[PDB]
Amino acid sequence: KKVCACPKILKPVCGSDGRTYANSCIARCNGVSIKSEGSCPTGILN
Amino acid sequence: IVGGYTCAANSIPYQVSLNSGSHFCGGSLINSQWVVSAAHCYKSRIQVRLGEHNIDVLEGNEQFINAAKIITHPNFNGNTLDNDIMLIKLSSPATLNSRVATVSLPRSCAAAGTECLISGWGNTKSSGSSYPSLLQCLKAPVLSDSSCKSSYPGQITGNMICVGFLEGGKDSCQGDSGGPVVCNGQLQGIVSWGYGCAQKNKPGVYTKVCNYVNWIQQTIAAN
Ligand SMILES: [Ca+2]
Repeated sequence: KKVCACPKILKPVCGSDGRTYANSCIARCNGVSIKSEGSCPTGILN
Repeated sequence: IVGGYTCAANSIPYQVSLNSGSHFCGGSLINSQWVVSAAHCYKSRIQVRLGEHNIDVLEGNEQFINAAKIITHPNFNGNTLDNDIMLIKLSSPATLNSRVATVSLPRSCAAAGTECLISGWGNTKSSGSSYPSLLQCLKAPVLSDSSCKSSYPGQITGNMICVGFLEGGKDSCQGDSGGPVVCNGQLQGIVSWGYGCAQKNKPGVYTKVCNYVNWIQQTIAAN
């Protein structure tokens, strides 16, 4: 998982490889660097 | 909302959706022109959507009103999420009828064990992801202060209350931020944060509304 104490806001962000996160806090939680703000297509395969 | 059920149409008439392109947080209508939400949901441009049930389909009961005033609690701490409350004044009053109504502020704080109703359009999964079209509802009890503090050592302030289950399974989640927690017809909490969603021994943490009744009142009267 790699779950952390994060606010419950939905503000998707894009990361490494192609996975998008619910919000930035969740991203930094895992490790994945915020490549850009918003979800992401062929930068993930779901 | 993880482990909830689809709310009955207009069973939660005070629920609003904060939109800035897409739904990002929930909120509550406290009077015809004021909305209460979480301070971390703060954005300089916000469109409030009222009378929503299915957020992906125009059903004919909706009111889309832009926010005029957006005021975060003076002591909001972005790092600890203490004083996570925000007031939005609509640019035009909302029209009250069957699908749009106001929720009442609490006279005092809820006692532990009190059953409340939580709602929102947030994630319905704790491991994967699934966002619903329809508003989700969940009944959960306000937990004791000792239980809340043992669940989140050194992280609970006097402006936070835990609501949910220590057994996990049911909880609010991402996309529910700022939404209402109503007990006995009174707004007692605002969806704030937690360790993931629906995790064992990690119930959701909510802004304790009863501590802000005076601030809310002073702000509305002065604006
Ligand atoms: Ca709709």
